[PDB]
Amino acid sequence: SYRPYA
Amino acid sequence: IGWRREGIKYRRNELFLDVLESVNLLMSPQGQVLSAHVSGRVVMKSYLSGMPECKFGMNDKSIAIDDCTFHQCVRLSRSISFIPPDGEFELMRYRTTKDIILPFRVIPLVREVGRTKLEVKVVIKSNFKPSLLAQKIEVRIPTPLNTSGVQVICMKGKAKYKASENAIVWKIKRMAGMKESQISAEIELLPTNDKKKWARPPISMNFEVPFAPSGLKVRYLKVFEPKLNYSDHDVIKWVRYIGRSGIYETRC
Repeated sequence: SYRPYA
Repeated sequence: IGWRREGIKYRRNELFLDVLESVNLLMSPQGQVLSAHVSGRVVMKSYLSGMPECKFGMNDKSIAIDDCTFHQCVRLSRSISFIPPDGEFELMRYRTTKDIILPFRVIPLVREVGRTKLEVKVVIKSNFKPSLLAQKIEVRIPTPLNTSGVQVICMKGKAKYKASENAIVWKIKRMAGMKESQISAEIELLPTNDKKKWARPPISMNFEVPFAPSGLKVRYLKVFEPKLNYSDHDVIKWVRYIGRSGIYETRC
């Protein structure tokens, strides 16, 4: 559900 | 560059990646895989200042891609390299067959009882990390045309017999990795044309999972713009995976 990748 | 204008600016420089895959299966009653494949596409949503040089890298030699086309903006050869259009677009399309994770195993059992009843038990097992939830789960079990009525018991979810569609439909809102669930049904038969053997069609499933069944996984997305005064570390980056059933048939 959108995971920090930054 | 006829897909992106030259003076674009954003206080908050952010992109979003979506890896979207459909996973397809045909399995024998034994448990042999007769056929399996994945179709996938990567979609990007970019709100980035200037005209930036992005480089996209996944574990691509680590799993095995059988073929793939790309967007105009991609310069060929390897890691992928491009100046993206602004907003939302399709970066690549691809297919994969070797080494597929199959999120669900379906184990059917069927017994005849004279000419009057069928007994059916179906077990689903989930096959992925327990920290993750599948959702939107349907199990469809087909019934004969001489079906007079149907009883089911199921400890998880809800199931109705749908007489128009000649099928039992079992629905589950969510279910976690490495678990087991079962349904039982008793199918009451009308008498019939004697030398009509039932051609038992497959049990089929629908689901959505938050990983790529292909094994694919994002390893870097790097942004570089040399004229302007933001670096890579300034960009806010996000990934998600959405893996969904295609054809997912298990023969009884």
